[PDB]
Amino acid sequence: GQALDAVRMRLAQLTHSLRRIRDEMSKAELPQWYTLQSQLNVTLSQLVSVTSTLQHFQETLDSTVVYPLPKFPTTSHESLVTTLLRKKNIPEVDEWMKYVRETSGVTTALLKDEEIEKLLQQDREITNWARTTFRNEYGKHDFK
Amino acid sequence: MQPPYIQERLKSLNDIETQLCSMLQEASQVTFIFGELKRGNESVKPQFENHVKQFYERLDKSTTQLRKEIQLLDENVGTRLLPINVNKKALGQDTEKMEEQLDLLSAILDPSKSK
Repeated sequence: GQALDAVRMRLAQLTHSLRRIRDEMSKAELPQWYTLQSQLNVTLSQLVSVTSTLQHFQETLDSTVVYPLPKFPTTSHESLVTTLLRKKNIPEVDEWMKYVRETSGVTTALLKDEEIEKLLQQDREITNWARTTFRNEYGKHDFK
Repeated sequence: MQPPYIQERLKSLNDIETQLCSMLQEASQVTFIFGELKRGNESVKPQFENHVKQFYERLDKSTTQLRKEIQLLDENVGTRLLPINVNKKALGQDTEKMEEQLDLLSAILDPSKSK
């Protein structure tokens, strides 16, 4: 419950920041650019913190089993229950996902040790080489 | 026109922002090339080292020369362009507007020069 409580408070403050940026964008007059940048950066880093904390406590969230209250009446609140207990993406995200699979050529249910595995090994090395090259370039010139 | 020193100072500054523009452009090409390098054609791999090296050397010496320009802002106080007092022009407007008027009178006084 502690992990979900932290999840709750952080998500609540994130929603509060979203409400903030909303009611300062809803004005007919746009404020100064700098205030918009500050709000954007704060809210966006807060979203990063949300993602990181959600990532930290995956096990507590997975262990929890959802069950309706005995006192909660489903006969009158079935619409509210079905609003919360359904969780599919917006279609423009699933069609974006399908277009991304098609554009990249990636598909992840039949892959085996032949050509794609030699390509996978031949990719690791470019990253390491580029990292070392830029470390060398940084070391070449004194930046202090 | 402005005295000598200011002209090369503005030329150096203009060179500074042109170098900054070149740095931005080279950042654009290096970002471009890294994309196809990640796509996995190795032909343009040698060009990557050259682009990175030129990008870094363009980033460094530009900032270095802008360091010299701010030293020159501090160091040129009352210096190189030494003071001069030979009548000060805010007053001496009375003197050029004396001289030229009499010149006009001369042109009026001589009827052979009014042609």
